[PDB]
Amino acid sequence: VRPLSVALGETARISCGRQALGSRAVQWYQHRPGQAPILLIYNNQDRPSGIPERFSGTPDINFGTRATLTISGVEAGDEADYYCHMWDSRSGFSWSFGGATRLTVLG
Amino acid sequence: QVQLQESGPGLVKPSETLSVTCSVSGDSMNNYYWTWIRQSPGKGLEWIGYISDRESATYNPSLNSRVVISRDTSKNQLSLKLNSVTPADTAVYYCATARRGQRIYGVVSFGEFFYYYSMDVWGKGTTVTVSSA
Ligand SMILES: *[C@@H]1O[C@H](CO)[C@@H](O[C@@H]2O[C@H](CO)[C@@H](O[C@@H]3O[C@H](CO[C@H]4O[C@H](CO[C@H]5O[C@H](CO)[C@@H](O)[C@H](O)[C@@H]5O)[C@@H](O)[C@H](O[C@H]5O[C@H](CO)[C@@H](O)[C@H](O)[C@@H]5O)[C@@H]4O)[C@@H](O)[C@H](O[C@H]4O[C@H](CO)[C@@H](O)[C@H](O)[C@@H]4O[C@H]4O[C@H](CO)[C@@H](O)[C@H](O)[C@@H]4O[C@H]4O[C@H](CO)[C@@H](O)[C@H](O)[C@@H]4O)[C@@H]3O)[C@H](O)[C@H]2NC(C)=O)[C@H](O)[C@H]1NC(C)=O
Ligand SMILES: *[C@@H]1O[C@H](CO)[C@@H](O)[C@H](O)[C@H]1NC(C)=O
Repeated sequence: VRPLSVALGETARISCGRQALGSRAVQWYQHRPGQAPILLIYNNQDRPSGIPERFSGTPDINFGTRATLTISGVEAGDEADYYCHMWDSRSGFSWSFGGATRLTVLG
Repeated sequence: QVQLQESGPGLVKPSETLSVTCSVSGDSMNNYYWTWIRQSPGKGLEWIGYISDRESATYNPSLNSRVVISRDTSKNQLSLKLNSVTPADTAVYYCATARRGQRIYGVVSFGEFFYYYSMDVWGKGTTVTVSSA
C-alpha cells in the first residue's frame, strides 16, 4: 500500500508500480471500502458511461511514457482504493490486480 | 444495462464448499463474460478466475484451480463453489462482468496482440467468513 497525501482542491497524478513493458492497456478501478468497486479508465484514454471529465489517462503513442491517472479537482467523496490492472504485451496474462493503492485526501 | 445481485451462505467452517450464487437480470448471457473477484479484509483485490461463452475454466495462480466457476444458462445465474476451504480464506467476494477487448500493437496474422479484460459492471458483494461456530 502506497499512500498519496493530496489536500482538497489540488490535483493528483497517481501512478502504479508496474512499468510499461511494451504496449500497455491499463484498467483503473475505484474500490470503496465495503461497497462495490467501479471502473475509472479503460484502454488508457476511454471513459465509460458514468465517469465525468475528472479522471483522465495518458495515451500509449510513442512508447516511453508512464501509466498514470490524473484527477483534476478531486472532490471530498473520492476516498477509496485505486488499482492499476496493468496489461502489457511482453509479460503475458496478468491475473494480479497489483498493489492496492490507498488515496488519502487531506483536509 | 445489466443488474448483478449476489447471495451466499455467509458463515462457513473449514473443509467445506462455499457456493455463492450471482444472478443477473435484464440481458442474457450471449455476449457477456463472467468472473469473480475476492478481497480479504486487510488485503487487496484478487482475481480468482473467469468463465466465457466457450466454457473457459481458467483460474488464478494463487487459487491453483481449487475453485470451480459454473455458468448455467437455464436458470440465469452464476455459481462459484469453493471446495476444501481454509480458515485463512476470509474475504468479501464480488462478481462482475468482463469484456474481451484486444489490444493490437502489430499485425493480427502473426499473433501480435493480447486480450485485456475490463470489469465494467460490478456487484456489491457478500461478506463471508470462517468462524468457530
Ligand atoms: C504490412 O501489412 C500488415 C497487414 O496489412 C500491416 O500491419 C498493420 O500494422 C499496424 C501497425 O502495427 C496495425 O495497426 C494497429 O492498429 C490498431 C487498430 O485499432 C484501431 O483501428 C481500427 C480502424 O483503424 C482505421 O480507422 C481509424 C479511425 O477510426 C484510423 O485512425 C486508422 O488509421 C485506420 O485507418 C478501429 O476500428 C479500432 O477500433 C476497434 O478496436 C477498439 C479497441 O482497440 C474497440 O474498442 C472498437 O470497438 C473497435 O473494435 C481502433 O480504433 C491500433 O490500435 C494500433 O495503434 C495503437 O498502438 C500503437 C503502439 O502502441 C500506438 O502508437 C498507436 O497510437 C495506437 O495506440 C492507440 O490505441 C490504443 C488502443 O486503441 C490506445 O490504448 C492508445 O492510447 C492509443 O490511443 C490513441 O489513438 C486513438 C486513435 O487510434 C485515439 O482515440 C486516442 O485518443 C489516442 O490518441 C496499431 O496501429 C494494423 O492492425 C496491422 N494490420 C493488420 C491487418 O493487422 C503492416 O503495417 C504492413 N507493413 C507495411 C510496411 O506496409
Ligand atoms: C525508435 O527510435 C527513433 C529514433 O532512434 C525514435 O524517433 C522513435 O520514437 C523510436 N520508437 C520507439 C517506439 O521507441
